[PDB]
Amino acid sequence: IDLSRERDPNFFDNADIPVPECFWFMFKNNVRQDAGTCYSSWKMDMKVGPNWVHIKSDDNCNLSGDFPPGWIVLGKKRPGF
Amino acid sequence: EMQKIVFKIPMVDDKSRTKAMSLVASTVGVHSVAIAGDLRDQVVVVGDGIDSINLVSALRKKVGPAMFLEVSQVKED
Repeated sequence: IDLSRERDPNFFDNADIPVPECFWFMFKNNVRQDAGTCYSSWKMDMKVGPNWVHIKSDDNCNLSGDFPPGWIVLGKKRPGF
Repeated sequence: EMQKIVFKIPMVDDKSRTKAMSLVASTVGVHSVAIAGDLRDQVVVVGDGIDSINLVSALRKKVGPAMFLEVSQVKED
């Protein structure tokens, strides 16, 4: 998947809390489902189609998890972060 | 510590987005709510002491068929 050709997520940076460093993009096969923001060097539980996935992010916004077949959540460091 | 909860509420229209935000903002523990996402059906909730199961039930009863997308903690500085 070529993230360079993906439109940015439609996000709202909350002023009261630290700004999340990463964009995430969820796909089934080649098809974008949704996108958002998340923290680097962190963890979240996210529902990915029919399964919860525990997603870990590294310092560079690479996302790791046990994704169900055909699905992925891909991370990118935000510009300026 | 501080909760981040994101729901997806499919099929929401603008009046239902407003209704959803009002409902969420009036809930114990909530600090903020925003609507985001590729379809404008992501409801991003941040707070502390939010009963998220009671909240999703209220959204389902009053707004639309809400589902959990994410549960996480805010990464504090």
